[PDB]
Amino acid sequence: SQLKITQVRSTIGARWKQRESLRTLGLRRIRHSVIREDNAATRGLIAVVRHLVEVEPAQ
Amino acid sequence: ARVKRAVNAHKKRRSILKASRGYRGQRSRLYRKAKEQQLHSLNYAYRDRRARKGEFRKLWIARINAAARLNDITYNRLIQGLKAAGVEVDRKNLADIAISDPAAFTALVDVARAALPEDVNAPS
Amino acid sequence: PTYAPKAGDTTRSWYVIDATDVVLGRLAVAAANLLRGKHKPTFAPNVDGGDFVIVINADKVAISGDKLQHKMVYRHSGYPGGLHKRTIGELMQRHPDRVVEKAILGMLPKNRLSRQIQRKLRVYAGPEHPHSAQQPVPYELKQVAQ
Amino acid sequence: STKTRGEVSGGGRKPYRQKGTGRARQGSTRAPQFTGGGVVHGPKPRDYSQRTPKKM
Amino acid sequence: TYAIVKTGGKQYKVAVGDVVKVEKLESEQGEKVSLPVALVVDGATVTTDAKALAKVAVTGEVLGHTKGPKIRIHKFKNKTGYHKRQGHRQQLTVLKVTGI
Amino acid sequence: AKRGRKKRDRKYSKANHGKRPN
Amino acid sequence: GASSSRNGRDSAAQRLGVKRYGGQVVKAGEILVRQRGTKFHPGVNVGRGGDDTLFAKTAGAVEFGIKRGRKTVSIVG
RNA sequence: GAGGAGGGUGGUGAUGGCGUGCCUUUUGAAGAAUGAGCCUGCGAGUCAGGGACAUGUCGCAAGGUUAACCCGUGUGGGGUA
RNA sequence: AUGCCGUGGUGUAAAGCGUGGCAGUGAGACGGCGGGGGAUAAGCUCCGUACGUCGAAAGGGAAACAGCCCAGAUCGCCGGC
RNA sequence: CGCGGCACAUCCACCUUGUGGUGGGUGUGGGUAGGGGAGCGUCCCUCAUUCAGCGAAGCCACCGGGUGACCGGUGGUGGA
Ligand SMILES: [Mg+2]
Ligand SMILES: [Mg+2]
Ligand SMILES: [Mg+2]
Ligand SMILES: [Mg+2]
Ligand SMILES: [Mg+2]
Ligand SMILES: [Mg+2]
Ligand SMILES: [Mg+2]
Ligand SMILES: [Mg+2]
Ligand SMILES: [Mg+2]
Ligand SMILES: [Mg+2]
Ligand SMILES: [Mg+2]
Ligand SMILES: [Mg+2]
Ligand SMILES: [Mg+2]
Ligand SMILES: [Mg+2]
Ligand SMILES: [Mg+2]
Ligand SMILES: [Mg+2]
Ligand SMILES: [Mg+2]
Ligand SMILES: [Mg+2]
Ligand SMILES: [Mg+2]
Ligand SMILES: [Mg+2]
Ligand SMILES: [Mg+2]
Ligand SMILES: [Mg+2]
Ligand SMILES: [Mg+2]
Ligand SMILES: [Mg+2]
Ligand SMILES: [Mg+2]
Ligand SMILES: [Mg+2]
Ligand SMILES: [Mg+2]
Ligand SMILES: [Mg+2]
Ligand SMILES: [Mg+2]
Ligand SMILES: [Mg+2]
Ligand SMILES: [Mg+2]
Ligand SMILES: [Mg+2]
Ligand SMILES: [Mg+2]
Ligand SMILES: [Mg+2]
Ligand SMILES: [Mg+2]
Ligand SMILES: [Mg+2]
Ligand SMILES: [Mg+2]
Ligand SMILES: [Mg+2]
Ligand SMILES: [Mg+2]
Repeated sequence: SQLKITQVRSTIGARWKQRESLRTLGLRRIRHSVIREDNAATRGLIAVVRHLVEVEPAQ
Repeated sequence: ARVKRAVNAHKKRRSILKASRGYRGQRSRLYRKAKEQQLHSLNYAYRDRRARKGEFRKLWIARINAAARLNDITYNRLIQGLKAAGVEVDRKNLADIAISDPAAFTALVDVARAALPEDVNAPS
Repeated sequence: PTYAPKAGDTTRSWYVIDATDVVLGRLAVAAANLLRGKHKPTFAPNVDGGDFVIVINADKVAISGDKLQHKMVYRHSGYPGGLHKRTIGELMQRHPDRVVEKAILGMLPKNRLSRQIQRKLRVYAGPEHPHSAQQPVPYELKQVAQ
Repeated sequence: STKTRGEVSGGGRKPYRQKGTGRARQGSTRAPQFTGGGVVHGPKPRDYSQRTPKKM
Repeated sequence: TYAIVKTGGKQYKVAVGDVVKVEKLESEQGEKVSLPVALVVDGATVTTDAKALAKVAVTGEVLGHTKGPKIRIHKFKNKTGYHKRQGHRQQLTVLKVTGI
Repeated sequence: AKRGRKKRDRKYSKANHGKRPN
Repeated sequence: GASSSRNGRDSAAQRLGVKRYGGQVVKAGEILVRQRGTKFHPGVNVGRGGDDTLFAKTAGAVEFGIKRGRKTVSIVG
């Protein structure tokens, strides 16, 4: 449908494919939210970065 | 155009030595040893304008935790009961009622205790 | 402006703690809070608030069987080889008031004002205390239910 | 005009040997840190006339 | 009676006639402000309820805009040569409480 | 060699997470 | 110390390997697979070269394949 | 204001927490690495050249500009090599 | 398995590239993972790693503790998470 | 995260729409080596103006000011 991603941990000590994957989702700082579509490219961004974020099925 | 340096140079020495009154030893009398101390005395003021925001919270909690336990409840469950009832009083004023108005603090205990869940150990 | 107590506002009282079956850890903790005034809502860490504590019956404190044999008390005199050691079990025969008082004084903060706090503490061995001129109220151990 | 350290009078020898004295090594008595020594990057005689074009 | 009033992201215990220094409210000298409360003690009643406190407000009266204490900052790290000097005056507002 | 072993065994705390300098 | 520098020497690495992969548009003359020997063989519109270099003869896309065991490099024109 | 209480400047700071000088040089120094006993004074990217490259700006613009020198009390006017 | 090259969608301001002015650096250290030397010894040494941190990073935790864990200080606040 | 101050970049609307000013969003502002940009202070000359034996410079003390280098006020000493 349409997902809601909230960042929980920092980018300090994260790798290049994890910092730049939060940049494409549109996240900036801890406890920042964003609303994105559930296409097959969003949950490929989430699967790389899933230890730093908190996804939920929210409108 | 030869410039004697002394009128420019004494401007930054009179104000370092006015900010060093009350220091002991050479650290209030000499410029080279009171410029070293002013480098520490402003990092210490910077470090402790931000530390005291935790230091007063560390004192307000210990006065609530002392005053919650005159009314047989821990501090652990008083903060839970005052968020489950919608009482957004901060810990500065909640620790000032406990000293200045004790009968108005027993009422906030009986509001937080009654709004607390019945089995506090059972999962939500 | 938060409350900082004046001189002449700290009102002191007199407690007496029996120790007939109480362990040494529960009693030294409850005497350390009661001398410093942590139980009072007007607490300040730079002010000697807090009441007097009279510990009677210190020869009957609850110490286990394996601690009257194997727990040591060390003093050092400064001279070389001057390390001495005495067990708790051979201090509970001669000076039983020192065992309770050492456990309290390791739980106070290590600063200058604790040397004025420890002037409010009287530890005795028998069930009799000389401070009947005052009126010490008894103090039982309580744990706040949660 | 001022005098540089090669135009101030004297200062031709080395005042004391380099190692063993406990003083700093100095090399000349008219070096620019000495009172009485030469002036480093001091003024010289100059002509400040510029070359502005005629139409300007 | 007293009440704990919210202003400027912070809270202040006020009474009728107190003088409280708060953050810079956009108001000139002499105007009236209305501020939300978080607790109202009226003797032995504490009123303690979020639905019933939104109908109660504290009426203020501005005495004038003042300045705060001068804060001198000189940051410094040890063997590098970093210096940064900065000053600050926090703009404040003196506020008379005439309401509750 | 007590110093070399006691400095090495203090990395097994919950805060260091099995890693310390040297 | 035993002077065991009996073997301490190497040549220079020659930068061999595949240089233009599959589905990649090339120009006329572009070197595709520089190699020793014919690890890869010339197919359609691919010449071999003097030191078995497998360049390109015609612009197009590069595709790899098999032609009786020997694997080939070809260009679709 | 006679005194006390209230409030506010200035001086001292019982007591609590936090807190490993400065510079140079180093992978890293409070370091038991270097340098300074203290104060006042002096003490280190300057100048010459139609030099070289690159820029900011001003005049003139298919043209721009003179050098030596000459004439003027001057910073002005001539001077095409 | 990863990594690498190409291409088609989608996403993201301070990404990439060409050409000039001015640089500094070219003694690195520790930690995780893969290896050589060494006795599968070293706070040892030599490499790999769109790996991290220190260097140049303060703040909280590991008693103290450049390199470990959490987190990147524009300034104020006697506010919350 | 909340409330208030400052700076840089970018975008959207105005004013002689780039020499650029005013207002509103979002973002950004640890920092050595080093690069870039903008300022305070002492002295000297020139132009304009204005103080000074009814007390200039310099020095000392106090009370205030600015984001910083720093500045102003009043008084004491002093003599161009
Ligand atoms: Mg003092
Ligand atoms: Mg905080
Ligand atoms: Mg401590
Ligand atoms: Mg000579
Ligand atoms: Mg010589
Ligand atoms: Mg001379
Ligand atoms: Mg001429
Ligand atoms: Mg360093
Ligand atoms: Mg080879
Ligand atoms: Mg051949
Ligand atoms: Mg102290
Ligand atoms: Mg070394
Ligand atoms: Mg030293
Ligand atoms: Mg020393
Ligand atoms: Mg040396
Ligand atoms: Mg020395
Ligand atoms: Mg010297
Ligand atoms: Mg031009
Ligand atoms: Mg080299
Ligand atoms: Mg090298
Ligand atoms: Mg290396
Ligand atoms: Mg090493
Ligand atoms: Mg490594
Ligand atoms: Mg290894
Ligand atoms: Mg080495
Ligand atoms: Mg870094
Ligand atoms: Mg270095
Ligand atoms: Mg750190
Ligand atoms: Mg730390
Ligand atoms: Mg610590
Ligand atoms: Mg909490
Ligand atoms: Mg930041
Ligand atoms: Mg910066
Ligand atoms: Mg720099
Ligand atoms: Mg006079
Ligand atoms: Mg003068
Ligand atoms: Mg002044
Ligand atoms: Mg004056
Ligand atoms: Mg004067």
